[PDB]
Amino acid sequence: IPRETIPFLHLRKKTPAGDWKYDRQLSSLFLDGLEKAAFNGVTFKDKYV
Amino acid sequence: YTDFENTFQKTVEPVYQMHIKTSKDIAVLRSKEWFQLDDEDFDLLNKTLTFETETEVTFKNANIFSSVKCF
Amino acid sequence: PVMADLNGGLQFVPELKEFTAKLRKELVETSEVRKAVSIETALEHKVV
Repeated sequence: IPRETIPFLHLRKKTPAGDWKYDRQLSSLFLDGLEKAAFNGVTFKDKYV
Repeated sequence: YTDFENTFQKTVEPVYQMHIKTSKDIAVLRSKEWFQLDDEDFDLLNKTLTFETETEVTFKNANIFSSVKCF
Repeated sequence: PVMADLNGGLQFVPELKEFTAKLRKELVETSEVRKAVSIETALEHKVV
């Protein structure tokens, strides 16, 4: 993820003032999860929906 | 008889139990001058306390006491 | 369109719900404690 650019998909974190801003760490979590899903796939066993 | 200066009395009170629920109870108990805890920082909250006291009294007349000591 | 903020800086207090609940409980506790202590002192006076 380049320095000073927002990913096309990202997560946001609420600031003390209460506005939702792009969060690098949370978005990294999300995008790593997506990467794993694309390569190894992801199981939803035992999930009721 | 009316020689109350020679009279006295001693009664072993029934044991009394109190469940300290709220901070109100703690505050009220700490207000009573007679309620003395050795550990001033004891946590009375959600504690059961039992009081076993004895009262020694002398008399001034049939209706009034001239000295009261509960301990 | 115009947006007018007539909030008097309240938005700058963090965790507003907890702050106001703390204020309210402080007041309620002080009131209840004082009332209970006063009642008990009066009753002790009335018995002694």
